[PDB]
Order: sequence, then structure tokens, then C-alpha cells
Amino acid sequence: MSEMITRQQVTSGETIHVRTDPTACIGSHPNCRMFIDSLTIAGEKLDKNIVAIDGGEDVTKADSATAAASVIRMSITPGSINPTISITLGVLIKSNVRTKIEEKVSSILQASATDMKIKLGNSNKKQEYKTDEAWGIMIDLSNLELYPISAKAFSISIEPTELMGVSKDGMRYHIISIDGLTTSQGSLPVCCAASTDKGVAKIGYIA
Repeated sequence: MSEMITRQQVTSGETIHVRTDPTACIGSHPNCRMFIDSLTIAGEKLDKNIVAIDGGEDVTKADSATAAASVIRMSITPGSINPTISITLGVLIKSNVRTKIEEKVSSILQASATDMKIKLGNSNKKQEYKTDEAWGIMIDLSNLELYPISAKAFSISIEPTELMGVSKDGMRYHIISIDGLTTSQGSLPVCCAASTDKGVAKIGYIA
């Protein structure tokens, strides 16, 4: 049982939870990490400016940016109709961009809440080093579109950190924590203990 997602959770329909270290997406280490190559929030496209490192990747060969955001935590509680989801993303942005994203989200959220979309790009394939000595995914988040259950259930915070220092162009690693989201996607690909433990987690209604 070292696996972030257990076969028991997937078979039973229990809450699925993933969590990595905040800067797991960078550096040379054997721990799990998740990141996505694009991210749009309330229509604002985040720049792909993080040189994120896929599992097992040789960091000395890493040069161009590979990620618009890291996924630091995610919680999905399956629902009969729609799931309830919270997510924590790490982005590299300037202070002025933080304020503009917050304002844009609030504006859409107050106008018509379900129109505020968060669209994730392709997630990395080597997220967790499995028990059979090969890398595999924890959850494939590629192309997932999330939106608020309602304005009242929704919460968002964007906080600056010194985790990646201050880039030469003034950007800091910020942590975006979002709660009260759901999605119309009915399932997600997952992988449990070993690389051969692939499955599909049903999370909601499939028409």
C-alpha cells in the first residue's frame, strides 16, 4: 500500500486523493509529480513557462518549458450525478497577473457561475514510480474541464510563495487553491500500485 491511489478506492467509489510536494514538478528526485502543458482559467491562458521534469527524466537535458502549471493536490469525490472536486495548482506568474486572474474569476462567477471553466491540458505520463520499478500515472487529467458547482460552493485563493524565488522577470511560484468544482466528464484513467494496475475511476453520470 504505498500507491497514492489504491485499487480498493477505485473499486469502491471512495474519494480519490492525490498530493505531491509543492515543487515536486522540478528538481531531481524519485517522488511523485504531476503537471500539465496548458491551463486556462476563466478564459485566461497561463504561459507555458515552467521547466517541469517528468519522472525519471534527465534534468541536465531539460531546457525548454514543459508546463503551464503543476498539480499539487487534487480531491475527487464520485457522485451519482456529478462529482465534487477541489484542486491545487502551482503557477509561475507576476503579481499583477495574480490580481487579474482573481478579478476575472470573480466576474464570471458572479455573472453566471457555471460558465467559469478551468481547462487542463495534457498531463505528464510519468507521475509515480510504481512497485514494479517502472513509472506510471496516478490520474490522467488530460483535457479535463472543471467548473463551479455554484457561486456559493466555490472558493479560490491565489497565494505567492518564495518556493522558486523570484525569476529574473519578476515571477513567483503561486499556489492556486480551488474548491467547489465539478465536471461533466464521467470517468478518469488511473493507475494504482504497480504499472500494470491500470483502471478507470467512475466519477459521475455518463449520458
